[PDB]
Amino acid sequence: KQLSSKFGAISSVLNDILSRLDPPEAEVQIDRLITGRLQSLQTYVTQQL
Amino acid sequence: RSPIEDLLFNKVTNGLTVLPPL
Amino acid sequence: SYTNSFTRGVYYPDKVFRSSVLHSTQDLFLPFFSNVTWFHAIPVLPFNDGVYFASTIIRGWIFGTTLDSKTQSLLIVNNATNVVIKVCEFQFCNDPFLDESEFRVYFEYVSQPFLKNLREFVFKNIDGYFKIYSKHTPIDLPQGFSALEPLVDLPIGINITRFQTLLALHAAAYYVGYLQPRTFLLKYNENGTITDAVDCALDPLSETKCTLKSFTVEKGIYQTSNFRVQPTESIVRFPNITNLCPFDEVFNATRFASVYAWNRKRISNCVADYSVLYNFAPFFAFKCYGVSPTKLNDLCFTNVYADSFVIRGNEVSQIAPG
Amino acid sequence: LSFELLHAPATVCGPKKSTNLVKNKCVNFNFNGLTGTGVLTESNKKFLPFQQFGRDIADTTDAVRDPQTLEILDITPCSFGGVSVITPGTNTSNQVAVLY
Amino acid sequence: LSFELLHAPATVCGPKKSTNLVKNKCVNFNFNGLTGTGVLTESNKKFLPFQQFGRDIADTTDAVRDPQTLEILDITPCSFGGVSVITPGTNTSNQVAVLY
Repeated sequence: KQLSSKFGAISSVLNDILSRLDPPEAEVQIDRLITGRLQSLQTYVTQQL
Repeated sequence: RSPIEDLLFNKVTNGLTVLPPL
Repeated sequence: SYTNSFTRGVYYPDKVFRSSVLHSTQDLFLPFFSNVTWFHAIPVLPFNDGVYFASTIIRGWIFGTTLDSKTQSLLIVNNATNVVIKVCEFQFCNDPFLDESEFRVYFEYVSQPFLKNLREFVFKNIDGYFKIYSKHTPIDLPQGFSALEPLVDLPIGINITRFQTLLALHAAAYYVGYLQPRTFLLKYNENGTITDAVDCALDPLSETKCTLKSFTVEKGIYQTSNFRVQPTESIVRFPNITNLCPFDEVFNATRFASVYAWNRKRISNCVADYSVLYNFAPFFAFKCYGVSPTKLNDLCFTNVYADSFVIRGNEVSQIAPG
Repeated sequence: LSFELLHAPATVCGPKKSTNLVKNKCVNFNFNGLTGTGVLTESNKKFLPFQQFGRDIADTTDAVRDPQTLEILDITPCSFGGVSVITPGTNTSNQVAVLY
Repeated sequence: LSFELLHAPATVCGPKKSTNLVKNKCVNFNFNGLTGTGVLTESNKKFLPFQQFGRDIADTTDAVRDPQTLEILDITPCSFGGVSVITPGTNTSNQVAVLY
């Protein structure tokens, strides 16, 4: 269910973001999405451990 | 040391500091 | 005539030194067990990545983009004294050849000549540079492993599109290989020499060696990568609607509105044509947030909002989020 | 130019040429700006005559009604997984076994 | 003087000054754009003519070759470590012991 979260970005669907935005801005948008989903994955890994 | 424990010991082989055991 | 290259084509990625460790790099390297275009001509080859050269007499290299005087081009001529590297808008013949006192082909750099042995040369073009790699190993390609020591760099800045080699007139044969971007795994020795390498997209034993960063692997089960099937084609489908959305009406108008009473035009149930934006007038700033002002013909959405007003010059930057 | 990507039937965008459908050969696709990777096939789902696209549990795409011809299509990711190498010791043999 | 930018890789750079040699004392050195802190000691390693500087397992700079002289210089950081206090209760005594 964390995939549908926007994480403060433009939209949750990654392909639409990558097909709508130039890499320079898309750099910070992908950066926000990776750090949010990485925090979620770290929390999941910690709870599973 | 005993030969068995000596053999076992011989078999088993910034900013980060490793404290030695007491 | 085709000839498979067993294990050759390994060069140092940088000038960094490592001793008896394992390092993984992601550069334009030559994959193992691949055919190279062996030639016995006594033409011209297009270039994308890799001018990997190997021969066992021959001399001369011609580079450039279109091989004319319209753009810059590179020339290399080797003889017994030195090596000349002249870049200019030099005109080239279709099948040039040397003699060795006259030029029958029609900034400078002079260094040591690059001279049965096997002359192996690896060329690369990235970051506006020109890296030269060479190693002379004495001896079909011989069975063995050796590295390619680098050389001086030639800063040019132009693109390279298609190259051509010369002939020697006193005839010979040479290997031509091409590079692909992938990941390797080099093993430095105790003295800083490459003695072995393993691939990462080959036979999955090599993939296990790639993902475990070791040569000797013990028995068991290892997970290396995914098994996502690569797509074979692209499928795109759009509705059978062609109405040519009123962008000429919201751009080519006499008077739009004021700024305190801006209009709100709603455009929907049609297909956009954003190529007419650049055909109207040159833009002032045209900076964009959230959307690309280049890739606006692949996404699709609904319910645009167009508002028009006028700004007195120095406050266009005030028209922005917040 | 104000844009919005709400979960609504999409209408306005640029022109791209349509491509014929494929079956059981999974590729990457795109419909009403809802592009993605998956294979398409006929589905047994029934749609009321006001809906354009369906969803599922994971808030992803399951069914798309193509406006070319009023029919029902299915959106499903194709075969995927992790690959594993079943191998013996290095100084024992060279042949390996690949498990999907 | 006319300057053109954002068109070619930079090759006309300004002049860069140089300093004197140091030995057996950690300093904030800078060798050909590579900055760091560590001592400068004589190295027993052997390099190749195309090698500029070395590295280790920990992805840190270990050996630096100066362009002025062909001999190489090792890099070892300053003597760093925690400091601990060894004390009795304040109601009993007042003296302390310093542990490095």
